[PDB]
Amino acid sequence: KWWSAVVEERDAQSWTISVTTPADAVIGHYSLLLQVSGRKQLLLGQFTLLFNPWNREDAVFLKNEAQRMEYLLNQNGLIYLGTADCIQAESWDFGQFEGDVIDLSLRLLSKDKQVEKWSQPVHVARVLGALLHFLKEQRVLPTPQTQATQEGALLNKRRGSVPILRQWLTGRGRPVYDGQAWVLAAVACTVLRCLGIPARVVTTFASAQGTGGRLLIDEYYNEEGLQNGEGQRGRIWIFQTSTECWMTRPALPQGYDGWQILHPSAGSCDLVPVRAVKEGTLGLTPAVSDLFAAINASCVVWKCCEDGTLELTDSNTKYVGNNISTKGVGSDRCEDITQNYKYPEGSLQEKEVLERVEKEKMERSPLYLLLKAPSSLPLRGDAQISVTLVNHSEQEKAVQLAIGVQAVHYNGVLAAKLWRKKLHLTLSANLEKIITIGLFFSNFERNPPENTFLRLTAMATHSESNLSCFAQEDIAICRPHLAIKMPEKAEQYQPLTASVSLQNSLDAPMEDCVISILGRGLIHRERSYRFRSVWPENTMCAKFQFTPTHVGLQRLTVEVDCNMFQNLTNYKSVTVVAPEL
Amino acid sequence: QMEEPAAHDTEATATDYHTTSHPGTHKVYVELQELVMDEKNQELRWMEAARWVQLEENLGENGAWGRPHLSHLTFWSLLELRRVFTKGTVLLDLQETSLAGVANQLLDRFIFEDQIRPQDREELLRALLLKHSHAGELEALGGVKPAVLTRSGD
Repeated sequence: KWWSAVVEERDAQSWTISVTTPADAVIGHYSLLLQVSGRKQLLLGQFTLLFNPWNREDAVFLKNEAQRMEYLLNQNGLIYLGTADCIQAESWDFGQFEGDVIDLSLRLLSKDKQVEKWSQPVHVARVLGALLHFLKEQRVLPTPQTQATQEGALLNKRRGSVPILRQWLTGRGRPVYDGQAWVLAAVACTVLRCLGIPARVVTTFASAQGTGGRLLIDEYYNEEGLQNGEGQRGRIWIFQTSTECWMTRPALPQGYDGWQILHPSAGSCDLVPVRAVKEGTLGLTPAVSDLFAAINASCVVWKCCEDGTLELTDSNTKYVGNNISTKGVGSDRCEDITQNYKYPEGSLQEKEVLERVEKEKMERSPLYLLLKAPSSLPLRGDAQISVTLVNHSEQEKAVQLAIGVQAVHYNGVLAAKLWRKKLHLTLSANLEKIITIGLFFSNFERNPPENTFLRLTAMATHSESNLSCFAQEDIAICRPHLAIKMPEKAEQYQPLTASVSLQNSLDAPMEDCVISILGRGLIHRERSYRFRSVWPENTMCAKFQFTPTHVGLQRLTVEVDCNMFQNLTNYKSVTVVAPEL
Repeated sequence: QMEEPAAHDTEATATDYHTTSHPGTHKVYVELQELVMDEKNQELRWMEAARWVQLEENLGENGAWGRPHLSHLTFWSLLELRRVFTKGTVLLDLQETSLAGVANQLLDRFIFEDQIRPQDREELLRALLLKHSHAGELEALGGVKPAVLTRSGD
């Protein structure tokens, strides 16, 4: 159970020793020395010690084998983006087994000075989270204010997580801008997998970030239905990424071993068990309240006016923190684990939890409308929306409808104003009325930015009364489908051909169409090619030939850039076996 | 009809592949091999012809190494070497451990940069996969002569 060494085989000139290591040792670079009775010590070599989930006596020990394969030895991951209605998967290359990633991680960890505590994963996770948050705060530049479509293709393209770590540690590469500030979770997962602690990146959709610990979000809208001013302390984000690590807590009471969410605070970070978030134990860690506020919170809308007084309005309830999903184990399908964070709606347990939390925290419309909107918008296209109004009164009434469409970033930051419309309606004898109108991409005041989502707000003001009804939705813009066709199985050291197809669904011809291909174990770094102009009617088709060299389950990623759109990516998997003897 | 794309060279994402490891210092041992044909049975094979351990040593026809001397070269070597090195192909920090993968990657890279025609890949791949002989088997091989490849393989 401790350091030991027994000779297994003896020769005339050589010995075979079998060294054993204790299940609780400090990790890092080691050196082996031998001492003779008379002579001085001599150095034999160097080696490195790491955690392993394969040892029953280790704090990090995974019972399942496929889970070990997915969460520790895998290098190809998926990151889920978009709205809660449409989910887009993006292929990420964690690259935890690169040449210099382990050395950089150990050198960064060596700035802790609490060496004795390097035998427990909690301390390592805490220091790594804090240092990575500090590095992200220091090294992330704000997005350029100027308009430059020519160089926009180089600001938002990602080649993985190792270049980002290298540029953050050394400052001798391409910096990362404010458009992609959610990569911190991916970098943390890469580092944790490199050190030997299983981890995975999850994404929460419709998350109320900002305010710490409160259960209220204050939002203000203009008379036209737009947002006066800019920014807020606590706003509703489109999505938020976070890291989860599988490990066991010895210092905590019984019943909290397993998956832990890493939550940095704007520094010192920490990690909290998922069950603590689900049940609601707010008195166990200072960050429990902040994360609990992020999963079930309520928003209030105030109606600004030319006078300036904030006015409450009747708004349709919007759901916050729903359909949280991550990558499935052993396959390429998404799995939603929102049942591990909140209780199902309309249950006794959830209402009991809510009333308990409220008790703990206390110590310290004659007409209505509803909106039907499409889940997606074709690029350079159009979509129809419907708003229906039903009134309940003896007499007729006139109402004023204002509708606005404007772009917004992924963190709730306003981007641009695109469309506005105001009109008058008159209802009589309590008859419902539906208004269906089309929205075109040619009607926007300007060109929407690269990574934005459209926000549509509709507000109806009653004539004689003062209270008004409000509703709002978010829609994402979809890009043309990119098809990849290739056989699933291949033999080592043999040519393989893949076909790439694209269809022009836009209204303008394609220019400067450039595609890049890459993949680990199949191709070198990357290969790029140019195409000819493609008309709005015709399609684009190409084929490539290469040769696999390493065996196992690989995948290749293709990416398309042009003048109309940039960074259109797709991936395709393959299984390659050893050659026939 | 099915048309093929055109290649391109770009340096937008080169910086993403810059390692930070210290290569360290190592001495070098250079060995030169060429295609030869042996009169016993008519097949091409790779044979060693020189070594550069400390000073250049050459191998004779009988099968014994000659006398060490300094490394002397010629003018035309420098000219043609510079001319072919100006438009050369580099594959730095390649992650391979077998000859077949290296040969495939080099052939594919040559195809990418229009170094060779698509129909020249098979013959070159076949030629690079012949046996690499050594000094001991020379007496067992009965002598060798220089050879040149052919499209037909003969």
